[PDB]
Amino acid sequence: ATAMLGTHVIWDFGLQSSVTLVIPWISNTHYRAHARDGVFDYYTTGLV
Amino acid sequence: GFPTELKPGTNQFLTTDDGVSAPILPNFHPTPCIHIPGEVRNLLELCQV
Amino acid sequence: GFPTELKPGTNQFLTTDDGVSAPILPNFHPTPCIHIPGEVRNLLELCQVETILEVNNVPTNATSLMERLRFPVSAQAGKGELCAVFRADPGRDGPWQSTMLGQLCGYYTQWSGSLEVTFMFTGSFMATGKMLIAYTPPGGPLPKDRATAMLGTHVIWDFGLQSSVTLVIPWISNTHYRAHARDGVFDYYTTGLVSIWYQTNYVVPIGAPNTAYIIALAAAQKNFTMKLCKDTSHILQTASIQ
Amino acid sequence: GFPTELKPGTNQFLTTDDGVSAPILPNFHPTPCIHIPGEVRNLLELCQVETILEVNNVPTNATSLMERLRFPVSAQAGKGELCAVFRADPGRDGPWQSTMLGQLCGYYTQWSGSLEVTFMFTGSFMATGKMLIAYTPPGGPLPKDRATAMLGTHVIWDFGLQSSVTLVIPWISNTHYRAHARDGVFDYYTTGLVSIWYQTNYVVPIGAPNTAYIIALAAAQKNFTMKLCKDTSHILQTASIQ
Amino acid sequence: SDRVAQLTIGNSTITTQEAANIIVGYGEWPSYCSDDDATAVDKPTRPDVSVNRFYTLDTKLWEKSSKGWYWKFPDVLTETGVFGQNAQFHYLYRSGFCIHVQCNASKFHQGALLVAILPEYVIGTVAGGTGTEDSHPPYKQTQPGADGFELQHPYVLDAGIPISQLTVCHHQRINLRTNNCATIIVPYMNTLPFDSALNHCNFGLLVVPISPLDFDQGATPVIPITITLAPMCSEFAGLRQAVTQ
Amino acid sequence: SHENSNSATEGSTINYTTINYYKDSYAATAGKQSLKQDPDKFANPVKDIFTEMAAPLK
Amino acid sequence: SHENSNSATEGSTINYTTINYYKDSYAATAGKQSLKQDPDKFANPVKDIFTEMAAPLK
Amino acid sequence: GDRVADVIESSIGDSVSRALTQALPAPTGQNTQVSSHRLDTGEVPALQAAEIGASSNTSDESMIETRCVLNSHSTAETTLDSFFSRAGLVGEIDLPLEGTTNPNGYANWDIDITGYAQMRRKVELFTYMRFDAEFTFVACTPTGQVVPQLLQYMFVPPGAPKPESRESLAWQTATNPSVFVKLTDPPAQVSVPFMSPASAYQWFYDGYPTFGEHKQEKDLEYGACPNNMMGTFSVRTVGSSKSKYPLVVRIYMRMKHVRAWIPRPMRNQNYLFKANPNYAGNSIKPTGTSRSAITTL
Amino acid sequence: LLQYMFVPPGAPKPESRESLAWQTATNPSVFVKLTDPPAQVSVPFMSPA
Amino acid sequence: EIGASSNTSDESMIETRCVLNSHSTAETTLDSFFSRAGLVGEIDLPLEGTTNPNGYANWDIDITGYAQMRRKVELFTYMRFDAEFTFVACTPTGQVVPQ
Ligand SMILES: CCCCCCCCCCCCC/C=C/[C@H](O)[C@H](N)CO
Ligand SMILES: CCCCCCCCCCCCC/C=C/[C@H](O)[C@H](N)CO
Repeated sequence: ATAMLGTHVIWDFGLQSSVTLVIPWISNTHYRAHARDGVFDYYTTGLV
Repeated sequence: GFPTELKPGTNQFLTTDDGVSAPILPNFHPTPCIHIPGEVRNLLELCQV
Repeated sequence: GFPTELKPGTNQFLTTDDGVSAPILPNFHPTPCIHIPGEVRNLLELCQVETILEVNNVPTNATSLMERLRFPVSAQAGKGELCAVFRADPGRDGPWQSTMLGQLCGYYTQWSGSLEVTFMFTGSFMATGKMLIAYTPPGGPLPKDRATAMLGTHVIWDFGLQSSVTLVIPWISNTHYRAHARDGVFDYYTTGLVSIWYQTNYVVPIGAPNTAYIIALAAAQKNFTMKLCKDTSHILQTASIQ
Repeated sequence: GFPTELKPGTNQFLTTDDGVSAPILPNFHPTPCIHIPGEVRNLLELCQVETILEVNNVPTNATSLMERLRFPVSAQAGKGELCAVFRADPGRDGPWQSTMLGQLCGYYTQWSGSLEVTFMFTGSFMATGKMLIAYTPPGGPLPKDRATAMLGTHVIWDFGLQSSVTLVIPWISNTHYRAHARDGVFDYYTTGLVSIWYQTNYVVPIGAPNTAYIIALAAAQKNFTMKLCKDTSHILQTASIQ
Repeated sequence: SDRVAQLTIGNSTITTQEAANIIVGYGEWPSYCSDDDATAVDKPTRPDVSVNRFYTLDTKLWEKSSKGWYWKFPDVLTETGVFGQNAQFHYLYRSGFCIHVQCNASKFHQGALLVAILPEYVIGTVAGGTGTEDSHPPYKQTQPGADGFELQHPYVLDAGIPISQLTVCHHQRINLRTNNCATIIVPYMNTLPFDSALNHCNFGLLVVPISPLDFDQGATPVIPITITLAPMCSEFAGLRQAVTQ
Repeated sequence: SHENSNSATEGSTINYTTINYYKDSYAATAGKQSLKQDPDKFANPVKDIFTEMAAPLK
Repeated sequence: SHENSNSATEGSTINYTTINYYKDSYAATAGKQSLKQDPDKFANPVKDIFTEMAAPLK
Repeated sequence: GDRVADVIESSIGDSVSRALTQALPAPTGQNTQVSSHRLDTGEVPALQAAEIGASSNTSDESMIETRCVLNSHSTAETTLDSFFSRAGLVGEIDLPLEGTTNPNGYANWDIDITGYAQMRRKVELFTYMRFDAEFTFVACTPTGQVVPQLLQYMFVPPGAPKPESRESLAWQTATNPSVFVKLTDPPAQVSVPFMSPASAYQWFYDGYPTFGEHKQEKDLEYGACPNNMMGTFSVRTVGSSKSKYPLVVRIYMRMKHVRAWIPRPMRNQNYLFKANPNYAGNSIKPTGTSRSAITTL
Repeated sequence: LLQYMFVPPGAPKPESRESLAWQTATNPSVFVKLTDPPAQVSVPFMSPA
Repeated sequence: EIGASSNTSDESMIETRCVLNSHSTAETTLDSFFSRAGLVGEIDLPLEGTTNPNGYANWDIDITGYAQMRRKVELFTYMRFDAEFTFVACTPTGQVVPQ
């Protein structure tokens, strides 16, 4: 109930057996660098 | 208040008086009639048999 | 003083007389109407929606009143057996009493047009079967075998991808309109019977359950017409409300 | 003898029935009318004049009944305090009862359109100050702080050369018309609250007095509309006149 | 070309391959109120993509001896997201809905469901059993929240009206033989152009198992039912402080 | 209808639509008044009319 | 007939033929409604309309 | 103006109701075309899906071999005006001489048409209604006798002070509409317009009219819609001293210019209270009737 | 005072005088006294045939 | 202090929406406010008493005898109207006698 508030896709199994969650480019900057621990958490993309 | 005046013959019930009466069933269409043979249109048609 | 003459029908109160009456509020403009969805313009629009037909009206107690909507099918000995039967009168105390057509033709005396009964199979996907749904015009009693009931109007229904068949009951009548039938002299307006016979069987593989269920849904056609509005019959009321 | 038929509604006396009646004076020409100034043509013309709103309806006795027209302001500790609050229902027993809108909407059941409350400062010239006049749509109770009451519709009013501000109460409603609210189930037609908070303070120099006063004047807008004329509610009468 | 469908609105997406069809409530799409129907004089706010998105409410447990559940709308969305935070601050409220109920099973399970939309579903109690006391339903039964409430007597829908005529309103059937989801688009049904979103619940969703569940020993015994709904063309008017009820 | 014209309205800008069955016009019904308002008489009875966009005392 | 137009129908596609003897239109008779039906609203409220000659789910 | 591209090519602010249906004139029933035998493949008009939710579109010609019938059955009986314009009893007011119910020659009746079960079941078929009315007040003794007595009916709108007694000063009806009838005449008949603040009446209103913490004392306000509380009906024997004839007033309402919205199931159980859909908890009666088995009649 | 009631075929007949079928919600009823002209209605062709 | 009222439109104070208002003002006119008959006088004719024991009573014409009609007509100063009087006669117990 908490995780439903982001961007989500409900996927049913059946004949077709593949879904495509495109992660949108939600960013304040035009480019983002590679994130790691410390000050570089500013370039974090999120969770899936 | 339209001016009127009740003349006699009022509140009588004549058994042969032809007049408009109050219908009880609104917007009621009856059963349609079909061609039944032997339709009389007068009672002078039963005199000549 | 205009000459006039009071003819009879004077100082009566007819409950259905349409006439101009005296308004109480002068120069009164009401609240303007807005677009509310679902505007009916006739009561023949509620006739053409399907509603659940209580074919299995055997149980009585309050803890099992939900069982009166569907009737069971199972595996037989393969002799062309009988599943269920019910009358086709929408103005009689029976299965048609709990539809939208059985309560809106309780407020009318005569009806016309074709009925239709849409069934639905609620079994497994790997279980198939065939049913014979025969309609008997009146005069013919309850048949004793599927070979006797085949002579009326019948529809053979196979289970598969689509899971609903529509037996439209034809308007087989001598009169233009027919009234509500009941016991006595009013058996002249009887519509007939609808019986459901096992055509082949109910075949089921290993792992899938034994007993399935069928739900019957009844509706009306586009040539349905009612007449002679009356008071409803299949309801009562206790005395001393509150 | 014209054929006729008396339908019901006959020999009744409806007090609001508009009809031709029998004149008593034949060929009578009345006194001709002259140009008298102040001809009303509607009762929405008396709605749009401002009248004194009894916000400070605390005193009771007859020697201090003149104090119920204005409410005092003074110097505070500068914490954003509360000055006065009143409901915005013109059909309720309260401050709106002594206006031209509270007596002409006592003779009607429903009303519509925007209200407006024009204040006026009657203090010194060398004394300034700012007030926050917040209007709360219904559901929200009496706020406990100016930070909570700022979220509604509010108007910040500075004192200076011009000495009157006009908080027009917007017509925030779900219905087209609303009736007169009172205790019980009829809280559904409540309009809200109007509260007056000290924005900054009331600043005053040496020689000028401490306590000033504000006079509230309420009116109606050009989209005001009333309906369903009734008998007035907020008055009584003793028995045995003379 | 008809079995598979996709619902994209906002930043959410529902994809299903065993769908039947997307019913439309009373042939009317949800829309915004015109200038003729409007009563208020303030400009209504309208968040475009931040409230028109799917909210997965709760997971139920369709057991063998189930009776039914009901959810009152829009009571279920007063604590979730920006929609649950706009209906607490605002006074007027206007929105359609788009309800999608998932219920899956294998090809060895059997059963059916009735997904109904009943406008102004007024809960009535049993009046003390015999019908003497003028009892009234409590607040935890009238507006149950996002967790629903189990029906005690589902034949009369706990309101005096029989279940067999429920399909005159909006209905789709979750039959575990052919389909697995029921999608209903509901317009805004009220006599007023706007309405309060804290006391008046417009319609009530009813999910009742008509045909019961059945399976043999060896399949998994729990079958869940999940409700997923998205407001459409939401509008709000009239600001005040945050009040909960 | 040929009748007398002696009602309590005659000589005004308001035009009525009434019914009458007598020879005098004060026995007629009330009828439908014309809807003409004048808010500028009791609400803004000032000599120089100021715009709402401008402060009056400058 | 010059009267007020304030009945509970005004602003609809249904045209009446009624009689009225007063100045307000809510005191008139019921009259003859126009016969316009709409079965496609409660019976076939689906988005894509399928032909009766074809099976819907293929 | 506008310069962004996600607003000038957007659909925010669609006000018109995009309808999928279109009402066609249908004065009579639909005819039947001639159909022959058909033994083709693929084209099946008898197999549907009830899981879709829509009903059956099977014509009669696509199931049997039909005959051409020019049907001329009129559907002018099932309309809304031909179903509701029949006056039914909606209330009864008692005026006895020596008793405890109304011993002071007056009685106040709140306006609601949900007091008698026969009119209530018809109007609760729909959810929203919008109608005028024609009230009718038939007054008589409890033994049916007509006595020469004068009576005053008074319509009290919501807000006006109710009369405390028979000699009260609210009976002077300066703005309230009143009807003065005797009993030796035809019964009174008025015409009440659509008097609601909303755009339509509603007999089912799910929710509360007030705000605040709804606890066990304030639970009886549930379902009380204040768009329907139309006031109070009051009667009295027009005079100063005590009368000597007992009275019974009966009220008959018929609706005209009826528009109805959003149909719903009709009730099958017994009614128990006014404006309260309660039922008997132990005595749940099924809609139809029972038989012995399903295989036989 | 007297009440005439036309009960169509099917509707429940009144068991007694105080029965709840006399409330005539859809049945056409005529309310007359005896000190007036007699009642007069107009019944259409009400047959299924 | 000028004496005139407020001319503030609703649009010049908040952000408004376009509303096509169609509320009729045909209820608040003078004919739709005063054409409701109210009780203006009552005349007594008793048998044995001191008020009017001779079978006649004289009543001076004034509509200021009862408080409910008086408060409406004293809203204005000058009025100019026709009238429709109505005389409802009955016994003090409400009974109608052939007199
Ligand atoms: C002399 C005046 C006669 C009295 C006229 C009364 C007018 C009131 C209008 C009647 C319309 C029916 C009101 C319907 C409301 C229902 O009772 C509520 N929704 C349920 O309690
Ligand atoms: C058979 C004739 C019936 C009697 C008709 C009386 C006609 C008199 C005209 C009534 C108009 C109201 C008179 C108003 C005057 C007020 O009482 C005084 N200004 C205050 O005492």
